[PDB]
Amino acid sequence: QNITEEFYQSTCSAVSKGYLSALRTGWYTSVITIELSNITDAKVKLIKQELDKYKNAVTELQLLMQSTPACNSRA
Amino acid sequence: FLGFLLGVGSACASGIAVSKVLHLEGEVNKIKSALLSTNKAVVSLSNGVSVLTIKVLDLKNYIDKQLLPIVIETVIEFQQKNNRLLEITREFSVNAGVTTPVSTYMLTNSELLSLINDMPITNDQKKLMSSNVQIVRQQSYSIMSIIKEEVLAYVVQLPLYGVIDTPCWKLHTSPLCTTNTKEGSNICLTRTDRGWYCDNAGSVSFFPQAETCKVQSNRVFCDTMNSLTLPSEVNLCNIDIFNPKYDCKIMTSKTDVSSSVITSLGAIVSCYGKTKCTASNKNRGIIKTFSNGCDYVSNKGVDTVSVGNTLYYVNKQEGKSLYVKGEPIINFYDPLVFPSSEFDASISQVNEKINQSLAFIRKS
Ligand SMILES: *[C@@H]1O[C@H](CO)[C@@H](O)[C@H](O)[C@H]1NC(C)=O
Repeated sequence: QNITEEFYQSTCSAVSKGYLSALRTGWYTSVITIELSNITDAKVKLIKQELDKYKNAVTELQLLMQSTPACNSRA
Repeated sequence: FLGFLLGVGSACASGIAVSKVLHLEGEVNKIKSALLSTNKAVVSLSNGVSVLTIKVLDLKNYIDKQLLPIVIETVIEFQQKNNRLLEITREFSVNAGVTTPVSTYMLTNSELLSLINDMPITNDQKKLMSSNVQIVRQQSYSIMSIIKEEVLAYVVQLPLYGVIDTPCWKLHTSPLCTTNTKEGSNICLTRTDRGWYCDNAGSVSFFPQAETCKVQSNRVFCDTMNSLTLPSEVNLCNIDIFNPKYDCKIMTSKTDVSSSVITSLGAIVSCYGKTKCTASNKNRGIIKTFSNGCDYVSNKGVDTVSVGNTLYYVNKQEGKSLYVKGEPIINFYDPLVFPSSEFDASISQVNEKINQSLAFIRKS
């Protein structure tokens, strides 16, 4: 029997036995990096619309990086 | 229940420490040269941390190498590679830098499985992490750090399981009340010590809010930060609640209410008053009618448990369950002199309150 259970009629409680731990003790930190480039026809306007998306994205991350974050605290 | 007893801390402070140093002078130039030859390389930091730096998605080797001379077959190819940085930026905008769980855009499944395999950890811990990546993901964090010079860096904090393969047990508790015909006059008692329990380094790591534990098969994935570390004598409360070795946590009330707790291999049923409590099988119908008080039914045969107007589904996990018969503790307590409001108490906090209140009666 892998898993077992016991019901205590006296205390109105049940204990489910036979489980194994996988308790988070600490943390492994790793730096994830992305190598980015610093910079009338229909085929050229689409590549412009997509390069504008790239420029707007990099400009957005430049405003966030300065501010330092937190999960929250006091629970 | 005893979640208010837990201590508090910062879970992000560990990964933010790596983020705050990533803004230090040559730091940015250090990883840039090391990741030129290979996409994955071990890096030593100024603070002194064994950090596995990984170069994922090379935009510089695509924009300057395939879009630079011009400024439909190349727009769709660029859209595909640009999408990942567009979704990562979307995530860091609404989540204010810290994101949990770590998304597929943040780190792919192939990248994650390889990141676990590249770690300097035990051959046993690698498999546990690899087989339950979905749980690893849920437990992980992803913090934004710097953009500084032609490289976007964000710290990915993964979980470590120092305690593995040790025994664990889930304790389910329900209210134990007196069952008299009267409208009131009923005293109640509930074990507040409900939650997950894992044997850990001579002590017992207790998780009072068992909702914070993920269970895949036997494996109980919990975070020590959500635990209270208790002495092994805590398990005595299950075999003998009146033991002198440990003061068993309980709550007292007069709140005579019907409810059901669905355990791993069955269901506890606290049935009080005019409540219809029943255990049923999908085909056969009602196989058991619960009498007033606290009883239990095994999952073997039973498919559903209904208390009043709320139907619960029994867990169909295979396993043997034993009914330990015994006189309900609440009978031993005298209805008068019982402290009927103890929201957070123990077996002694009650017995001492009874000893005190009885003394005023004896002398008069
Ligand atoms: C107080 O309670 C204990 C049992 O917990 C008992 O042995 C003791 O006699 C009681 N005190 C008095 C004054 O009777």
